[PDB]
Amino acid sequence: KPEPTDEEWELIKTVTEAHVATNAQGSHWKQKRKFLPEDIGQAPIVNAPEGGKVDLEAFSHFTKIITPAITRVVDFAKKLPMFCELPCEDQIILLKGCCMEIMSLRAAVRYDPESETLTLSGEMAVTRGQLKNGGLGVVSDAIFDLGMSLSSFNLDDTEVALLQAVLLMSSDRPGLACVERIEKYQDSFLLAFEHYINYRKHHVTHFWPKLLMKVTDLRMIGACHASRFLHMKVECPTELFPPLFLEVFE
Ligand SMILES: CC(C)c1cc(Oc2c(Br)cc(CCC(=O)O)cc2Br)ccc1O
Repeated sequence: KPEPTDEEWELIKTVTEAHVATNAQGSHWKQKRKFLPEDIGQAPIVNAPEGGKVDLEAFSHFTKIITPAITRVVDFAKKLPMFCELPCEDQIILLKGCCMEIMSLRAAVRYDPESETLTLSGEMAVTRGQLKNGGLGVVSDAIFDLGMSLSSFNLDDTEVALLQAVLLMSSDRPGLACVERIEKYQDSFLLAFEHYINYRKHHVTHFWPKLLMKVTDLRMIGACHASRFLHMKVECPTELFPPLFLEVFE
């Protein structure tokens, strides 16, 4: 079980700092978080079918905080030398492809079993129902279940940062030009990640294989969100969609 090489530590230091600098965690979330009033997302008539409707008030609060979150994903990627050297067209495709995947991971690692909330951008704590009714539908359930599941992993900033890099460098996104180059970058991240894991010595058998399953869960959330986005455009007024929100998931 090899630990990271000297070159891998350099990479690790790079991605970790990149993540830390864009994860909005200077003044830790547990203390900074405000709980979205229970009133918001609350259905007035219990017996009216939920169907695929969207709570527009909840939706409004979410699109308000989502833009600065989207920008942090971009800044994260833009702090990686490998990414920066990719053609702009590929950069765009990779960002549109992993944006939700990374934001969902960042929210999932901030799951709180006490209140049963996910803390978004380390500032707004929301419940399963709020995020569900507010527009995500079952994707909210997926993110919360993932959050619950990660709680025992004890993932540090390096491991979260590495997961983000792996998702960022996905050569299977439709339309990519530098497929080979992107895959090579992912392999380098994957390898450095596996070695960091061995170095960490987590007390759990097959931790690496299990971590990889979480990446798969995030890929599913990402794609499922693309679908839920189309529904939002149909259920919500065009005015509640910020230009950045549209540009990234268009
Ligand atoms: C607008 C609709 C409901 C909507 C909501 C939505 O919820 C989130 C998540 Br899962 C994470 C973060 C940031 C986490 C962070 O970076 O700390 C912010 C937000 Br608003 C994601 C996509 C989407 O289309």
